[PDB]
Amino acid sequence: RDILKRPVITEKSSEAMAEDKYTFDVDTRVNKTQVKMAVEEIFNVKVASVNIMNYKPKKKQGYTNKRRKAIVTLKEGSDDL
Amino acid sequence: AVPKRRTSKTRKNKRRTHFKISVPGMTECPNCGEYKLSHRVCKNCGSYNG
Amino acid sequence: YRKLGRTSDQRKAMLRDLATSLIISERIETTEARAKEVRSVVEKLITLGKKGDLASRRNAAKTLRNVEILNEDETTQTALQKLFGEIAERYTERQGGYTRILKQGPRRGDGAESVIIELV
Amino acid sequence: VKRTYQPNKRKHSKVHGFRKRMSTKNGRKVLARRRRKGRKVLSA
Amino acid sequence: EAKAVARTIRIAPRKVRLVLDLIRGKNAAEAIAILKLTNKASSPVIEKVLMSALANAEHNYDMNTDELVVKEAYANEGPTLKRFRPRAQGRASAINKRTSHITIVVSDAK
RNA sequence: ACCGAUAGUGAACCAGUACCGUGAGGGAAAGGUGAAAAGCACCCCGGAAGGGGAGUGAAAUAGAACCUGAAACCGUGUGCU
RNA sequence: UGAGUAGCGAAAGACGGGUGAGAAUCCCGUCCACCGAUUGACUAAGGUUUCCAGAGGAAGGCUCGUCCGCUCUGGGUUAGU
Repeated sequence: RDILKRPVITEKSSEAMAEDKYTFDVDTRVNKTQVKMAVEEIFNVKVASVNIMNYKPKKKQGYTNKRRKAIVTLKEGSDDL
Repeated sequence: AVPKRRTSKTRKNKRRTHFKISVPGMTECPNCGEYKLSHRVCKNCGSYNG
Repeated sequence: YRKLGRTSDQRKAMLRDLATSLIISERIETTEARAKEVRSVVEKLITLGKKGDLASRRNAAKTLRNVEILNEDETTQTALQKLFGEIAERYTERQGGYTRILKQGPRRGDGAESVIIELV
Repeated sequence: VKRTYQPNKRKHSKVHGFRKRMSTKNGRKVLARRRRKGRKVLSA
Repeated sequence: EAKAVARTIRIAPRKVRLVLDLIRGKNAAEAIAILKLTNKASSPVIEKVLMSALANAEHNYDMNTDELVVKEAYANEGPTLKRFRPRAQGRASAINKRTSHITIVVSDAK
């Protein structure tokens, strides 16, 4: 469903970890069980593992928004976006 | 300890009479052509010829 | 007869370090107050190296420092081996006056007048 | 020496927190005064 | 006569005026050597203002450097920066960082 | 027959906000280029900052630390002493 | 005004290369010196991006600064135990 917001494109994500792991930006109210079902339905893949982590607002006078990025490991299939 | 009276301009300018800066000892270098401190080494060329 | 704003224990180590750095490089920069005292300290180490006796080779080891010079590469002759060797064979006929001081003017940030000391 | 203020995250919310000012009529009159004045922070 | 101004320098005016007396009224060739071999913190800054005034004399106008003399040289006070240093027993003492305005005038006396 | 930026509401500015206190509370300073941005293309000194020309405009001793610019205070030159 | 006066917060540094407009203070190397029931190695409270890389020197750093816990841009925290 509409739980994925933005793919992450960085040296840590794109140059490395991109062999089999894909990083995304998810809603701030979803668990790792809802990210596995959403990825398969949209990308037609089979997910093997899913890690998640939280990020706090950063002062920039005002603060940037908080983020939540998850990393999914697929057993079979490739996104190749 | 503390000053009883403030200092006036007339008195302040007389004390600073000898508070001057010195003019260095400089001469024209035989080979460089620029000015040089006596008994030193020409910065421009590097020759002393003692 | 100078103290150089240091204690007796530091005024001896700094002199041992300045004498060894010169024998290796043959030309160094320092202040004027340090150059006029290191002058007499280095001129006596060459006097010992011109006698050649083993007794003199052991008295020079009390002031010299253990430092290798790879430039020569012939076993990386120690600082003490350079003396009694390359340096002892140059001033054979010269009796005194193995150094020369040169002025350069004050240095920025400190006001101290830099000097150049080298072996003649 | 030891100074008067030693920070403590939990003790600061239990004594001056929002939920403790609402448990008392006098505490509620504190938030009504800060609201009437236009403060950006009400409690804590 | 050509002029050059260096505005809002971070050196105290009293310290800049000490070197301005050594060059006021001298020649444009002997004033550069004096400023160089001197060992004051205001020499490099004052020298860069005199080099831009001699360049203005031959580019905007056309005057040969051989006929250039230091006519006027003075320094004025600029805005100050108010800073505070902590003292003993909870006291504070104000500190001033003063600025200067350097002006140089070269002329050929003709 | 009220005030005109130390005045008038604490606040003509994004003010119950900078800041101060464990807390209940206490609390400021800050308006003005020009009729029109037409906000100095380009050359020169400099690492920059800054400055001297050129140009815009009625005016740049109107160049954003920008209407008018008093006194204290700090400098340079000079007639008499 | 006092006044270019007091002070600049416990302590060992020296030289040779490199960078650059500018080096006693930044980088690399070799000697020397200090702690070692410890100035070493892990972790609660508290702080809340001070962490990493490239690029900067107006202000802050009681001097300097090419450097920084300072400025700009982009990054960094993965648990069935």
